[PDB]
Amino acid sequence: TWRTNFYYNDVFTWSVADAPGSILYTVQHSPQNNPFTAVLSQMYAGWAGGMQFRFIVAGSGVFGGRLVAAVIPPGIEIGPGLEVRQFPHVVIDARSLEPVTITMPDLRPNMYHPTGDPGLVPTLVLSVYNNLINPFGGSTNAIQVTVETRPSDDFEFVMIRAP
Amino acid sequence: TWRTNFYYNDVFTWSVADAPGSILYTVQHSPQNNPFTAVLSQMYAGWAGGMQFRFIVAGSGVFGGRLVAAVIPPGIEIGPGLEVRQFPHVVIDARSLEPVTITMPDLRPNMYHPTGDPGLVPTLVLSVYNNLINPFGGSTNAIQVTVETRPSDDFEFVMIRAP
Repeated sequence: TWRTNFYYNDVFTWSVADAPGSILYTVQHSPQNNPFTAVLSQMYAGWAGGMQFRFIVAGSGVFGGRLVAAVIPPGIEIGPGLEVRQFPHVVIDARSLEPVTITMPDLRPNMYHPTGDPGLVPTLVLSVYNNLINPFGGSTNAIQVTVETRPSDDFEFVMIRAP
Repeated sequence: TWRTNFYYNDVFTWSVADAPGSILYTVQHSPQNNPFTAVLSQMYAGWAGGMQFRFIVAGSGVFGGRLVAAVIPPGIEIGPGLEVRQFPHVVIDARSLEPVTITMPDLRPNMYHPTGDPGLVPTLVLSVYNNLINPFGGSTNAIQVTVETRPSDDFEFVMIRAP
């Protein structure tokens, strides 16, 4: 189905100008981060469970540099000097050919979350850990990173919404 | 589920001024006529099957008059002198206490219909057959008719839509 495949959600740019600690991508955990859960969330009041995010770095396994994708607990705001490796995180190397996937989990497995006004949910943040390096000639000094998502196996919608 | 219950879709007015042959309500057969199929139709390319429409006339079983609800084949346009009883139809009496339900069926059970640009689909039309009569004093000369829908048992969505 749609819930077993990853689907394109977004894209962001990573350039040699983005210094360590810069945040290049951020998103609150929500059904709006997948195009199918975004549709279905309009007919349910509640949801629960994780969402997987898969990043493909278009650096032809050649560029140097690294991002850290980290899951930030609710009501912690993240700055640019902010350490994130204390949070559940995965490292994304510019030279990797393969996709790197991170699970944004449900941090409150105790209570269904609203599909409406979200309350207190985790945030996914992607920050520069090592500077992007274009070895040798540019003039390509920026690359793109695609973001695709799929609901985790524990993702669910509940409570039909009164229309 | 949502597909077993009728849900409010719309409302229309019937007044003593509406003469026989007036059209008081009309709608193309479509998933947009139920609030749940309207949501789900955004993630599918195709659909098929019938939709039930239930009308409750708010005439306290007292007003005189009748409407005919008729299903009009595609590409027949209906005027106000237009006979409809040759089409599948049900009669709605102003004096009825109970709801009156009509099935708008899939007239092309041979081919899934698009949820997008609809092509050629039947139309539900409600026309005055006998004038609404307020016996005795008004000053209520108009009543409302609520419209509720539910997918028929053969209703289906197919072909996940490329987002």
